[PDB]
Amino acid sequence: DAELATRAIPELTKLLNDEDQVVVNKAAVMVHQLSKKEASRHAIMRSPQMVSAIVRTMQNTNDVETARCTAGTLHNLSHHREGLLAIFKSGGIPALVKMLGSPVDSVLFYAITTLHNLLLHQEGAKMAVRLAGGLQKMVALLNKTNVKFLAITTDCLQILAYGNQESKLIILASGGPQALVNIMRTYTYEKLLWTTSRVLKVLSVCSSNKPAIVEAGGMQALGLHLTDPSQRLVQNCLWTLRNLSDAATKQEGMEGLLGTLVQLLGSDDINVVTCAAGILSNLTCNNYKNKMMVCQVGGIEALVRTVLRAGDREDITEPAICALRHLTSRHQEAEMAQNAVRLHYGLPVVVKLLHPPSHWPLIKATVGLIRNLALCPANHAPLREQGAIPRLVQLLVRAHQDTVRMEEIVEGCTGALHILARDVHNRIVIRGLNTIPLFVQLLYSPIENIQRVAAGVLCELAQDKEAAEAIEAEGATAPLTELLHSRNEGVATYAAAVLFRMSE
Ligand SMILES: O=S(=O)(Nc1cccc(-c2ccccn2)c1)c1ccc(Br)cc1
Repeated sequence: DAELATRAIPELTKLLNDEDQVVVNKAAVMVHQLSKKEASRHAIMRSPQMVSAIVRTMQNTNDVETARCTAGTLHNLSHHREGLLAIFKSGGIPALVKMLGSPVDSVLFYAITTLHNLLLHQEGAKMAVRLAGGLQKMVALLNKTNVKFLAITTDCLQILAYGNQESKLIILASGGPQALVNIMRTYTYEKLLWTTSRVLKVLSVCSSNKPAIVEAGGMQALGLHLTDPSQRLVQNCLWTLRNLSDAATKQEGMEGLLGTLVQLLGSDDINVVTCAAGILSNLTCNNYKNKMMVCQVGGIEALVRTVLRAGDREDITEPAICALRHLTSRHQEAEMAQNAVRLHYGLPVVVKLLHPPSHWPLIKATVGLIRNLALCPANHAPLREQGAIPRLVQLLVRAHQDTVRMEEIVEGCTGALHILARDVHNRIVIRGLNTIPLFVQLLYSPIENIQRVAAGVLCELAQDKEAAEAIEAEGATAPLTELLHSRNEGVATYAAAVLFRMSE
């Protein structure tokens, strides 16, 4: 069987080396229609004699029936690791990519099939096509229409992406993302969407290029398939949107995407809820154009319940607590969003997350959220009767006695007593825990924003009579008097307003 070509092989090599571009064309066809034999393709393989001659004849031809059979051999040889090694050694890779510069898809399919098999098999072939300029062509090859073609070209761009930060920018340089997301908002085929998603997912793991797909509409197109029945896909369409969320904060025309996300917060896979609660956190950090869209679709309802699903788990807790904070500061439906937390029974599950086993970053967002919630004074009465002002004042000491920075809490944990002191009974509860020496201690901090919220909870506290008969001791009727000269002005204002309500 195979003992035939094992000696007839060197014959066909010589006739390939000939000059006449007809005694080499149809001669190479003889090699192909023999490669259809798993017994004798082994013989073409085992001896890498013409393995160069096939490669060499490919990039030195002008007839199309040549390349139809020429590269087809290279395909029909990728079926075993034995052959792959020969194709790399024979310099085929910086030549197989030249066939990507053809319109005849019969050549292109046979070509990109080999390049796919090499990457997901042949070691040491990544550095190859990276340098044969194929990163350009593979992108520019995303004009064709044969679903399975673009489903392979996108995958060959995945391996050539997960690795070097430099291989991506070629994709960022020539159409790339704007031609990529086109494959996501025009094609029904499922496998191609998943293959394309891993590309867009990999491209989104460095802030250097994240603001490129977003301007290309990547958030919009990726929002189309969030509901797609292929669950093995949506988990890629989500991790991408979580990384991208640092760019669409200042982007418009993206509304309905949120509406499909706020719904997913009550789904089966706890994975999706986690990434979904994160997608809404960074899509809200400083932008009251998305916020109002989240509220009028029941965002607060969807989040309090989601905060209540887990509780002890913190992968869910942070991006939802840190979300509700964004939906409770500087926007139109502010007061309503501060109300809606209470009506939907939020106050408990919020103050509960102050207590352990919760760790520091969640406690940051929670403390900031309680400052936010206290703006509608209806929220004061429960927080007082919820066991909150204590665990605030202790957390402050936990972050104080040793002075993310604990000082970032000392500010927010005091600045939440300032929006809490605007209620009458809470000023007694603060006064009751015998804390006035600590707020006075804070003023001496020569930092900055800590100066403000310190005097803030004192300025609110001193409106009553007995605070003058208390803060005037301990050592305040002088350090504030040597603070009015502060460069910061809201810091000076507060540092003075205390000094007033003390004389009479
Ligand atoms: O608790 S944070 O959200 N930390 C934190 C940690 C990692 C990332 C970010 C972040 C990334 C992108 C966009 C907004 N945020 C914030 C925070 C908030 C305010 C201040 Br002042 C300091 C830290």
